[PDB]
Amino acid sequence: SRKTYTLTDYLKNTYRLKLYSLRWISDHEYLYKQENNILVFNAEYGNSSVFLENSTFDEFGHSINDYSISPDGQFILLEYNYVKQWRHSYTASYDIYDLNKRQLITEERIPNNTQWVTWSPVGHKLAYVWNNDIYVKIEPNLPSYRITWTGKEDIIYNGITDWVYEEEVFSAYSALWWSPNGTFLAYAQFNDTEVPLIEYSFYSDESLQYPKTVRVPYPKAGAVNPTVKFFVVNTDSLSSVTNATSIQITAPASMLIGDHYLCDVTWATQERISLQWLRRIQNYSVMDICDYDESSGRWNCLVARQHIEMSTTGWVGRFRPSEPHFTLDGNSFYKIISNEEGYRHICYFQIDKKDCTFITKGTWEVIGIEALTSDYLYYISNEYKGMPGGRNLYKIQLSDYTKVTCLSCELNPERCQYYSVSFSKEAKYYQLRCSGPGLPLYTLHSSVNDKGLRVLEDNSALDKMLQNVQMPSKKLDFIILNETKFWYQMILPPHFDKSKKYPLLLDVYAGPCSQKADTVFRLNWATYLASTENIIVASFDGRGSGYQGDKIMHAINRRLGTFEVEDQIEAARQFSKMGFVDNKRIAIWGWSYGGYVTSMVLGSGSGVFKCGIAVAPVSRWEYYDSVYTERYMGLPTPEDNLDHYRNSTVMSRAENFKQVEYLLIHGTADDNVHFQQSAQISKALVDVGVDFQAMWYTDEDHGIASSTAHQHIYTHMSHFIKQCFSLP
Amino acid sequence: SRKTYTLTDYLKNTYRLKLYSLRWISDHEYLYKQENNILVFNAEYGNSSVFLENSTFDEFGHSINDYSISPDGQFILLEYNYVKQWRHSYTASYDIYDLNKRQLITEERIPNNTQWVTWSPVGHKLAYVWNNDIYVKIEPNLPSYRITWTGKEDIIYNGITDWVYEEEVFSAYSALWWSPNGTFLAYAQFNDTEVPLIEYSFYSDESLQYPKTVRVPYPKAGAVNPTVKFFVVNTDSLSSVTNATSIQITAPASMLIGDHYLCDVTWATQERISLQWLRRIQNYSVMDICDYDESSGRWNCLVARQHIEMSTTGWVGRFRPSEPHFTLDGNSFYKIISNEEGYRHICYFQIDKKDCTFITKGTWEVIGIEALTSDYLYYISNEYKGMPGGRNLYKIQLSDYTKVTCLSCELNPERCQYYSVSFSKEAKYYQLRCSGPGLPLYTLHSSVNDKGLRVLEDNSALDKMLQNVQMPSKKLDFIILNETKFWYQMILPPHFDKSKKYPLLLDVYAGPCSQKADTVFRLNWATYLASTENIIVASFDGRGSGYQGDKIMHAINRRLGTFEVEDQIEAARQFSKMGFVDNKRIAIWGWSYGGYVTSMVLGSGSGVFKCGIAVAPVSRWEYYDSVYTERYMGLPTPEDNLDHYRNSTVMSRAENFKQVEYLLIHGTADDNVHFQQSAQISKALVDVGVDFQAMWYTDEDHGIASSTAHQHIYTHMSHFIKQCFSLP
Ligand SMILES: *[C@@H]1O[C@H](CO)[C@@H](O)[C@H](O)[C@H]1NC(C)=O
Ligand SMILES: *[C@@H]1O[C@H](CO)[C@@H](O)[C@H](O)[C@H]1NC(C)=O
Ligand SMILES: *[C@@H]1O[C@H](CO)[C@@H](O)[C@H](O)[C@H]1NC(C)=O
Ligand SMILES: *[C@@H]1O[C@H](CO)[C@@H](O)[C@H](O)[C@H]1NC(C)=O
Ligand SMILES: *[C@@H]1O[C@H](CO)[C@@H](O)[C@H](O)[C@H]1NC(C)=O
Ligand SMILES: *[C@@H]1O[C@H](CO)[C@@H](O)[C@H](O)[C@H]1NC(C)=O
Ligand SMILES: *[C@@H]1O[C@H](CO)[C@@H](O)[C@H](O)[C@H]1NC(C)=O
Ligand SMILES: *[C@H]1O[C@H](CO)[C@@H](O)[C@H](O)[C@H]1NC(C)=O
Ligand SMILES: [Hg+2]
Ligand SMILES: [Hg+2]
Ligand SMILES: [Hg+2]
Ligand SMILES: [Hg+2]
Ligand SMILES: [Hg+2]
Ligand SMILES: [Hg+2]
Repeated sequence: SRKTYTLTDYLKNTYRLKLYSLRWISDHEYLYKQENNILVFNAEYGNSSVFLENSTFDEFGHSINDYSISPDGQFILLEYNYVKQWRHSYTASYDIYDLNKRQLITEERIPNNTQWVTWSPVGHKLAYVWNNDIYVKIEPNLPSYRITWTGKEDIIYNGITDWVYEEEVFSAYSALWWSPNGTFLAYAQFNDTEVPLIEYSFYSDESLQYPKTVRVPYPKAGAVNPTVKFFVVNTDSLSSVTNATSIQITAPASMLIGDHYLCDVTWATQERISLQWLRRIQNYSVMDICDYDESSGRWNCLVARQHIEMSTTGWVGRFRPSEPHFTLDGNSFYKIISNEEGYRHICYFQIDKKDCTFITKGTWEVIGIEALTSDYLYYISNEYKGMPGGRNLYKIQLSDYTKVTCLSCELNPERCQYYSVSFSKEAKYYQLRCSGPGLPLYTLHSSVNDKGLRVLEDNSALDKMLQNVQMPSKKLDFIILNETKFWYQMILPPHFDKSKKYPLLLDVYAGPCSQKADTVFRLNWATYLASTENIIVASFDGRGSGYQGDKIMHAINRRLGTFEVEDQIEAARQFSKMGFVDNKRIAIWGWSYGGYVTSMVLGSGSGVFKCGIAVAPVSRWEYYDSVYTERYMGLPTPEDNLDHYRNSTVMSRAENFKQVEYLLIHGTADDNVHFQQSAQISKALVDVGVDFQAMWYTDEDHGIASSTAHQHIYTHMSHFIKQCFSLP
Repeated sequence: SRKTYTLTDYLKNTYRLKLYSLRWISDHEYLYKQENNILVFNAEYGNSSVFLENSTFDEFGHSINDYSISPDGQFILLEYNYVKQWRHSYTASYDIYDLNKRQLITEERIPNNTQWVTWSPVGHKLAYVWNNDIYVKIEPNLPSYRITWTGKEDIIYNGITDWVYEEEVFSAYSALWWSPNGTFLAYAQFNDTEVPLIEYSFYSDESLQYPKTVRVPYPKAGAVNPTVKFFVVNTDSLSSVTNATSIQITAPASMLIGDHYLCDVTWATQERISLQWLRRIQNYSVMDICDYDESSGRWNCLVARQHIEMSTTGWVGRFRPSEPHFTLDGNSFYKIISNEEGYRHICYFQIDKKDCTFITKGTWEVIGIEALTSDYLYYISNEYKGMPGGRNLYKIQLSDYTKVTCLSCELNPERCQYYSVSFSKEAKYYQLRCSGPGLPLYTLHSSVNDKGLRVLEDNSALDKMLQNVQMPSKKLDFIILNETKFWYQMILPPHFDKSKKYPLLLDVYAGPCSQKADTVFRLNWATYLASTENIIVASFDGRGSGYQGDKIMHAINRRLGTFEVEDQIEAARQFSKMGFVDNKRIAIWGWSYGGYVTSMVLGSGSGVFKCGIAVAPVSRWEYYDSVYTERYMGLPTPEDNLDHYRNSTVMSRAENFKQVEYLLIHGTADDNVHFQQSAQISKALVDVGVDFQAMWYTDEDHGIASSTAHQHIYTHMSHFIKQCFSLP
C-alpha cells in the first residue's frame, strides 16, 4: 500500500539527506552553521556560541555566497558575486569584516573579479590572485604588495592553475601555499603559450544574436602541455614601492630531461618544503626536499635526499602520486605506496635514508592517512571483513606497528560500514561520518580513550519519512571470474521475489581505479528504477577497478577499452543465469568513462544487451586530456602506444550497433569531454547506416547539472529505458 | 501493380527520372553530354556528332569535374580539383585544352585554388578570380593582366560575392559581367570589414585532434551589411607595364543616402549598362541606365532615365527586383511589375519616357519572361485554366498585344501542365521541358511556325517500371476560406478509398512567395509514405503564398509567423471534415521555413496535431540573414518592427509543446540557418520541462545531403512518423 519512490521524488529532492559539515578551528573547537548563524562548538562539552549572528549582513546589499574566517580570529572574508568557471575555479568580489568592530573595511579592498584568495595559516595576512597575478596584504586595510607582473589571460598563470592542472593534477584552482609561520608564500607559475585551444560555441540566452566561441588552453593526448615553475617569496620583507623578490626552486635534473609535472607541495617545517614531481611518462616520480638557507636566503634541494618512486607494473599512485605526511620535526614522513604484493600500504621514510618501512600489510589497501601525532597514525582502509567496498578508521601505535585498533568497525555494524573522518588540530577529537549501508550517521569522538561524545546528526527525520515508502534494498556480493573474486552490487525492487524474472540495468563506470560496488547508501535514479519500475540496477567492478591491489587495477595498463569492457559483459552474462533476471531485457548505461564502456560494450556484438545509454562519453583517447589519458595509455605515437589508441575507439565498432538500441547524449559546452567526442560517434554511425537516438544539451557541461537539464535528461532516459523494457 | 514504392527505392534511386540537359551554343546548335562524350546537335535537322570523345583526356591524370567551351569553339576549359564552398561557390584547378591542335596549354596556366573563371561572351578571352582579385587573359597561352590589388580573404571581394550576396542577392558566386563585345569587364567589389562573423565548429575526419572553428562574415537581421562598389574596365586597352584602369560607377544619390544593395547588372548594348539597386528597406529600388562616353572614356548615368519602383503593400518583387529584358537597340525593355490590382504582369518601358505600358493583364501572373525577338516576346505564366500551380509558355505579337498564343497548353494536356523552356540564341529554337503531372517530357521546337521537331526524352523506360509499382495518385484542388480560393495537393495511397480513414502528414514550407500545391511530378519521401505506409501527404498554399497576386502574397508583410501558420492549422481542420482522414493521426513536418512553421504550429496549442518534425528550422528572425529577413520583417528596432520579431519566436511557445511529440533535427555545420537556432529551441523546451526527441547531424549543412546523412535522416524520420501513427 505505501507509495513507491518516484522519478519526481528523485528530481525534486523530496527525501533529503541531512549533513553535518564542520570546520575545525583549533584542537578543541569547530565552526558549524545553524539556521544560518555561524556557531562555534566546544568539542569536549558540546556547548556552542554565536560567532557571527544570522542577522549581520541583512543590509549588506548582496547575497553572500561563502565566508572564510581568519585563523587568529580578527577578520572574516565575505565572498559575493560568485561566478563559476570550471570544477574548482571561479571569480568573486570580496569584502572584509573587522570583527572587533561592527565594520566592513572600506579602503584597499580586494578587487572585484578576484580569482583566488587565502588567509595565511596563522594571523591575518591575505594573498590573492587578480588578473593572473599574485598580491599580498599584510593588514586587511592596507595596500597590497604586488608579487608577480607576468600574469596574462590564458597564457601565464601565477598562483592559480590552468585547465589541466585544475582538473587533473591539483583538483584545485589554487597554486599558493603559505608557510606554517605565514612567513613564506610559495607559488607555481604555469605557462600555456603553445598549448592548443579547444574551441566550442556557447549560445546563452535567446537575446544573444551571434553565438560566442569559448577558447580554452587544453592539451589533448600527446599535445604540447603547459610548463611550470616554482617560487618562494619572503612575505615579512616587503616594500611599499620596491619589487618583491621571488626565489626559484628548479625541478631536479632527472625531470628537466623532458616534459614533467609538479604534482604536490607540502611544507614539512617553517624551513623545509617538499615538492613532488612527475614525468610526463608517469612512470617515475621524485620527491625533492628543500631547506631554507639562513645565509644565502635561497633554497637548497640536496640530491642525495631525493625520494624516488617508479613503477614497472603500471603508473605511479592511483590518480596521482600519494601524499607525504610529515612528522612534526619534518625529519621523516609516512606515505601510501604499493607493496611487493601490489597492495597499497603505509610506508615510513626517514629523510636521509633510502628505503622505507612498511607499517601495514596484507590483502587489502590503505585508502588514506588521516592524522598523525607522535603516539599514533590514524588511517582509513578496507580491511574490515575483507570487503573492498567498505571503509573504516584505524589507529596504529607507533611504538609497535602490530598494535592496531579499528576505531569504527563495531560502533554500529549493520548500519555503518563506510566511514570518513575529520580530526581537530593535534588530533584531540574527531568527527566520524558513516555513509552506509544505513542512513548516514555523524558522530563526535574524543581521542584520548576514543570515547563517543555525542551524536551530531542521525537522520531520524529522513528515517520517519522513509518508513512510508517501498524502498529498494541493496545486495553487495561477489562472483568468480577466472579464479578471482570480483564484486558487484544490485539495487533490488521492494518485495523482491527470486521466482520472478526482472529486467536488468547495468549501471557502469569502470574507469581505472574506480569502485562502483560499495556499502554507501544513496537515493538516486536507480532507486527510482527499482522502487517504481521494478528494475534491477547492477554495478560490477572488474579488471582495472581499484582498492583490491595492482594485479586487478593495473590489468588494463596501456590497454583502456579492453578487459574492463569485457568484464562488464561477462558479469552481465552471469547475472543472466540467475533465476531472477530475464535475459530478454538487459540494458547498460553510464556517464563519461561509463559512457565509453557502455558504447564499447554495445559495439562489441555480444548479443547480451538489448539497449543502452551513453552520456558524455569519451569516444577516442586522442580526444581526451593529456594528464589523465597518458597516465594509463602512454603517448599516442608509433614509437609508443598509437596502435591501441586507434584500436580502442567507439567509432571502429559502429557496424555492431545495428544489433542494439542506442541513446547518445552530450552537453554542447563540455569543456572536459568535448562534444566533439560524441559528434564523431554519430558521424560514424551515420557513415554506416545505423539508426540510434540522440540528445544534445545546449550550453550544458560534463555534469549536465543545471536544475532543468538534470530533470530533463533523467526524464528522457527513464522514457527510453521503460520503452526498451516494455514497461507502460 | 504488385510491389510498392519503398523507402529504399527512394533512397537508392531505383526509379530514375531521365533528363535532357542541353547547352545552346548558337542559334541552331547545342551540346549534350551522353555518357561522358560531348555531342554536338544541329537543331533544324537533328543530326549529331561527337564534339569531344570521352577518351580524349585518359592520360590527364585528374578526374575532370566540368568543362567550358570557349564561344568561338577554339578552346576548352577543364575544371578539376573541385572543392565545394557554399551553394554556388567552390574552388578548383583549371587547364585549357587547345582544340584545333590537340594540345593542353603549358604556358601561363590558370592558378590553383581559382575561385571563378569565365570566357568572354564571344571569342576566347578569360577572366578569373584568385585570392579575391580579378585577372584577365587575352589569349589562353599569354600572361594574365592583374585588374585589382585590394583582394583580401573574408574582407575585400573583387568579382565574387560574400556569403549574403552569394546566397540571397545574386544567387551566384560570380560578380563579373563581360560586355557582349568582350570589350569591357564590369565587376563588383564587396567590403565585409565590419560584418560580424558567425562561428561554429567543424569536426572533420576522426583523425583531427582539435575541431576547426569555421568563421564567416554573415549579417544577421539588423547587423552591419557588406558595402558594394561597381567598376568597369576596358579590356582592349591593357598593358603589361601600366596597371589596369577601372572606372567606378557610383550608385544613385537616392541609394547613397543609406544602406543599399546592388541587386542586378545587365548589359543593354555594347555601350550601355543597366544597374538595379535596392534600399536596405527593400521598399524602393532604382534602375540606373549608364552609357560609355567614347571621348571621356567614362560612364554616365542620367538621373533622368532612372526608373523607380516602390511597393505600397509590401516589398519589391518576389525574392528580389525583377530582371529587365532589353530590346536589341537598348532603348527599351520589358520587366515584370505588380499591376494596380496586385498581379505581376509584363510592362514595357521606353528608356527616357515616363510610366510603362502593360502588355499582359488578368487575374494570374507572369512567372518569367523567356525570350525577346523583334516580333515576339515569349513568357511563362499560370493563366491556363486558372491553375496557379500550372505553368505554360506563351507568345505575344509585339505589333498587337492582343495577339497571344499559348505554345504549350495543348501539346499533351493531361500529361503536361507545368513547363519550363530553354531558347537558343536569337531564339530560333526552343526546348520545352514538361514537369508533370505525367512523366517528364522533353521536346525540341522551331520558333518560325511553332512546329514540334522531335521528342528528346519521353521517359518511356520509367513509365514501364512504374507500371509494376503501386504508385500513389496526386489530387490538386482548392478550398474556399473567406471569399478566397486556397489551393492544396494531396498525395494519395494507391487503391485509395474515400470510405476508409487515413492518417495525414501535412508537409509544409510556406515561406513568402512559395508554392507547395502544383502539378509537378515527383518521386520523393512522400511517394514512399503514400505507397508503402498508406499515409496521405498533403500540402497547402495559404496566405503569404505566391503566384496568386499581392493580396495573398503581402498578407504576411512584416508579420512572419502569423497567417501562414494559422492557415496551415486551418487547412488541416478542413482536411479533417473531408471524411477520409483519421483525425487522431495528423502530423506535420518541414524543413527550413517549413521547420519554423512546423514548430510554430506544434506550439500554437491547437490540439489538431499529434506530432511533427522540424528540420533545420529558423526559430527567431534576429538569427537569420539580413537580406531575406529584413525584406519581410523590416528592422528589429523599437522604431521599426522589434515587437513582431520578438513575438514570433518558437521559443516563446515552449510550454505548448507538452501537448505533442516533436522531433527536431539540425546539421551542426549549417552556414545558412545556424545550428544556433535549434540549440535555442532545445534549451527553451528544457527550461519548461518539455520532453521531445532530437538528432544533430555532424558536419552536415542546411541540405543535410551527403548520401549517408540523407539516407539516415529519412530513415529516422520514417521510424518517427510510423510510431506516431501506430504503424508497423
Ligand atoms: C562553553 O562553555 C564554557 C563555560 O562557560 C565557556 O568558557 C566556553 O567559551 C563555551 N564555548 C562556546 C564555544 O560557546
Ligand atoms: C566592485 O563591485 C561594485 C559593484 O559591482 C563596485 O561599485 C565597486 O566599486 C567594485 N570594486 C570593489 C568593491 O572593489
Ligand atoms: C612562456 O613560455 C614561452 C615559450 O613559448 C615564452 O615565450 C614566454 O617567455 C614564457 N613566459 C614566461 C613568463 O615564462
Ligand atoms: C549535320 O549534317 C550536316 C550535313 O552533312 C553537316 O554538315 C553538319 O556538320 C552535321 N552536324 C552535326 C552537328 O553533326
Ligand atoms: C597546382 O598544384 C599542383 C600540385 O601541387 C602542381 O603540380 C601545379 O604545378 C600547381 N600549379 C598550377 C597547376 O597552376
Ligand atoms: C573596407 O571598409 C573599411 C571600413 O570602412 C575601410 O576602412 C576600408 O578602406 C575599405 N577598403 C576598401 C578596399 O574598400
Ligand atoms: C599597380 O597599381 C596598384 C594600385 O592600382 C599598385 O598597388 C601596384 O603597386 C601597382 N604596380 C605597378 C606595376 O605600378
Ligand atoms: C537566525 O537565528 C535565529 C536564532 O536561532 C533563528 O531563530 C532565526 O530564525 C534565524 N533567522 C534566519 C535569518 O534564518
Ligand atoms: Hg600529473
Ligand atoms: Hg600528478
Ligand atoms: Hg587511476
Ligand atoms: Hg536583392
Ligand atoms: Hg537585396
Ligand atoms: Hg518572397
